[PDB]
Amino acid sequence: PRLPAAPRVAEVGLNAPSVDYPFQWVVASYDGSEAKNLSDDLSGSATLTKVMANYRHAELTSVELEVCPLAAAFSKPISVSAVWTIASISPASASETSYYGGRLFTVGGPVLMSSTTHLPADLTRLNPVLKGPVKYTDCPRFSYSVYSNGGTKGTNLCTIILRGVVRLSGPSGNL
Amino acid sequence: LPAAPRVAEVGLNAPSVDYPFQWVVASYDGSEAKNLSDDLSGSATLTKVMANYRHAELTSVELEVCPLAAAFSKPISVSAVWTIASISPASASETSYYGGRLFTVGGPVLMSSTTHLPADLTRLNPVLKGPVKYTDCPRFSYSVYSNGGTKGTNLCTIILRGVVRLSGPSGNLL
Amino acid sequence: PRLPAAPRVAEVGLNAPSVDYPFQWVVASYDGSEAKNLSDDLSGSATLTKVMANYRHAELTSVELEVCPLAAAFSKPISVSAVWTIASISPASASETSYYGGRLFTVGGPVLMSSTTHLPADLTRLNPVLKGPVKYTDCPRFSYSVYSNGGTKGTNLCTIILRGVVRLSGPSGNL
Amino acid sequence: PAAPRVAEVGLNAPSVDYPFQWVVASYDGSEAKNLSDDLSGSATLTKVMANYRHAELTSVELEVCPLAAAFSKPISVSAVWTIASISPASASETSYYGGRLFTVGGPVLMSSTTHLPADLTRLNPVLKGPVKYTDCPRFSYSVYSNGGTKGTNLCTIILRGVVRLSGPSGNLL
Amino acid sequence: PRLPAAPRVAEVGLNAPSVDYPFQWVVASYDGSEAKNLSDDLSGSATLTKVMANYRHAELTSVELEVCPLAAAFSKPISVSAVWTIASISPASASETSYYGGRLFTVGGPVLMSSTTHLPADLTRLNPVLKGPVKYTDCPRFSYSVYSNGGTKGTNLCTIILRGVVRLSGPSGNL
Amino acid sequence: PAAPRVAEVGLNAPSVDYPFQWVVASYDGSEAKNLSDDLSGSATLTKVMANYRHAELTSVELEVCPLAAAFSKPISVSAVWTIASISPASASETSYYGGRLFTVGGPVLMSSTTHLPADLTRLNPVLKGPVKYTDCPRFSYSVYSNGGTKGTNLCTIILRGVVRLSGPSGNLL
Repeated sequence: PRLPAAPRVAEVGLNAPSVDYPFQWVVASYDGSEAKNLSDDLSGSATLTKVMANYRHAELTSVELEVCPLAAAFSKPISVSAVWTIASISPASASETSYYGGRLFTVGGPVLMSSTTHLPADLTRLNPVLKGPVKYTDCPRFSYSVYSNGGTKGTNLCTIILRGVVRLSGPSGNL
Repeated sequence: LPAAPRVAEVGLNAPSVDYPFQWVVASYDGSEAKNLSDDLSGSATLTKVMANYRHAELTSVELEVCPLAAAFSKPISVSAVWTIASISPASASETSYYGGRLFTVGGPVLMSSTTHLPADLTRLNPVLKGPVKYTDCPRFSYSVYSNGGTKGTNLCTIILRGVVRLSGPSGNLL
Repeated sequence: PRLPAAPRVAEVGLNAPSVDYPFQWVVASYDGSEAKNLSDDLSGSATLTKVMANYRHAELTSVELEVCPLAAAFSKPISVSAVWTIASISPASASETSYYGGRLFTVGGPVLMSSTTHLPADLTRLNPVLKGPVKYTDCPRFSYSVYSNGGTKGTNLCTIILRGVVRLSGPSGNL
Repeated sequence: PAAPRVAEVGLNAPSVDYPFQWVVASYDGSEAKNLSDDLSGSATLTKVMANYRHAELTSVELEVCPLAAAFSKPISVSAVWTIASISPASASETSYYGGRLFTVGGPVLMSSTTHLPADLTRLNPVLKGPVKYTDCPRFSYSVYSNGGTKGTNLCTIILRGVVRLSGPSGNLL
Repeated sequence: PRLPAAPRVAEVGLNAPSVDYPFQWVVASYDGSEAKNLSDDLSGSATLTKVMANYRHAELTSVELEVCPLAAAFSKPISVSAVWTIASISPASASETSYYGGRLFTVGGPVLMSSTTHLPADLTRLNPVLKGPVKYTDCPRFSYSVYSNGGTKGTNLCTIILRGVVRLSGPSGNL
Repeated sequence: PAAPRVAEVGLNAPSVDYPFQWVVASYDGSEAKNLSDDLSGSATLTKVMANYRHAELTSVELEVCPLAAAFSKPISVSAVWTIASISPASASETSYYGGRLFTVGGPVLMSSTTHLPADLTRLNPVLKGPVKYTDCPRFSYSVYSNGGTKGTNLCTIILRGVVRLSGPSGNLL
């Protein structure tokens, strides 16, 4: 799904020295005990905020949400509906298939490893910049919902992890 | 489908914006067989989207029968067809019309693009709203066969997504 | 009678495979018992509708109304006034000579066969298309009236029959 | 061009401009009265357009002419020109773009601002044709409840404009 | 399987206006209650006969027999043996694997959708013409047999449907 | 150019002009009522702009339409279009440039001078964008205390204009 292009701000510079910072952290681990929703804006992510707390500029080069199955999900698949939107749009709970590009993955079964449940962000349409001189309103936001399937409260059927690369530029001299 | 003659539209350079849309039609469990045939020109969600524009023509539409986790151990069968708005298929008889498909979603293969049915806008009519009321507008008709559902499992879900080009906004109520 | 030209819709295509379908059916048989009127739009004619019920496009190439006399009309001619109009205009009963091109035929007498009582349709001015993507409002409509001349209720002085050719294109896959 | 339109070949036909004007209705303040009409099938205009195959609006406007009886009692009517597809409800004509609320009468019977002209660049000028267009002009107006005397008729609504008629048909004389 | 070429009649014309008529109808629905055989010649198929009842010429351009599985066949596959022969050859019941090109499909199991159970007709070797000036004896004939696997008389394990395209030419003026 | 603006690359995107009109509020003379709203986050316009990423005003105006009940009792409202940064206080709308004092009703309900159009050459036309602009149009009007009957609603404030919407987003259908 390719969203139509929209006018965007122009940023001069982009020639300052900068380092690509690869980050990855498990978003959460989910079972089938209850349906659980989580929507997060990458501008205000706590771990990502503390990654770029000392730099003036920080823009994403790639980011993707990974729905990794576990062994306990071999005989009990679990369903997760996920979407990447702009920060302005805030999807509701369990209603991420109503937004264009929202996909409903089902992890488990005989195929315990597959790249069909990793949802990437189309940074050409979203806003790569997370921290800058001005606060942007169309930064990527990931919203997902996990449907209950009678889990036993501890098996942790699936794990949602988020990884990517953020380019950090222009450190500010504060301590 | 064989070609048919069609009317012509003059101004294709009018300011138009491509409007991607997606909305879940309904979630079905195999407790009872359920039919649904809808013309895209009169579907409630699409028409509340495009009631504010004078012209609205599709670029690509595709109905999707996405399996859920509960359908892993209990597949469900749906027969679907994309036809002309003049033709209204009956219940459970979507295989009697040319191009009708009989999808069966579920099982260990929980994800596959083989159950995605796209509309043939080359032969159908992309235009849903315009100066005239066409009769070749696409109609999607599907029937879900009962297989012993639990009335709460929601084995499958029906997702209709695509792109509609809207042009000439109207001074409507909102 | 040649009506002045009026602007008409433009239809692209017309290159799809199509078959000329020759049709002919007796419209009715009339005697002099009572004056009888009949006006019919060729778009909604039942026999013609079932001819083109499986095709997307159906346009006339020629059509004419034939007032054929019978033997019983040899010594008792009968009068029929007929007109071809657009579907918007609906002639009244026995008032088809007030519309431009309406003609009053008298069939019978020593000349029992003549082509002067066959009224053709000027499809250059009317709309040849009967079935298409859009419903047209100026398709041919034939309106005629039969005047009573003291018939004996069963002799069937004249027979009105309609024949023509309709080109059918773009079959639709329905059964 | 705001929106695409259906192609019409052979538009260079002999056509005549036909100015028309007719009073829509006279309204008093006894009760609120709504009226919405599509110019495609207006009863008192089709008689003008019955003799021709093509009718295309060049200009059209809705006029709210006050009467002298409205001097001591103003009357308010809300009107809008819209697409024939859109059918505004009663007293909701100010919620659509171009919808006005003409109040007439009052101390001075001179305000010539009661004209409500149709924006044919955002509408479909064609009223009659081979097909039945769905975006022809439609006028919708609602008259609010004044303290009317049930007989005064202290407001007048009229329609005037120009329609270009082409391709006459062999109709009744 | 490609049958060797055989001499065939020559037909002049083939330039008359003609429309491709796409047809599709479910042949039947079968379960495992009992073994059921069906052999049908496409020249005399009732639905196909009424499709081309008003045309002088009608020749196939493509046709295939589809063995579509159902949900109830997920845990209970069903076996169908099918063959396309000439109208002269009439296969017996449950003996379609003895004829060259006869294939034994098994529909069901974890793979509920596959194009390996759709058997097409080699119209280069068979006779595309179904209706013409003369009656041909080598028109396509489809013969299939469904083996019983202890079905419960109502589950309808599989559905056999037949779809194709027939070109219709030279309508005859009859009503 | 009155003042510098933020650069916006890729402005040649497919855009559609979206005329909008909605009645702001109906006011009686019972008590003085102030209302100042920024078009960047107006509740009844964001629903139009929620489905698109960029929204740029082409024209906008504030209209004070009198009602018939104002014939015998005029009502005065002071309004101004200003920078969203500036937030004029109550009854101080005539102290800013372009602030008008529309009095409506009176002997004649015909004065069409109640239009207050925004000067977009001195403002920021953009209502929605990647950033949150601080100089978008903001309309501020205060209605003074008449001798109202607390139910008459003898004045109406409406907003109409055109917004160019570009870059639709995959929002709800």
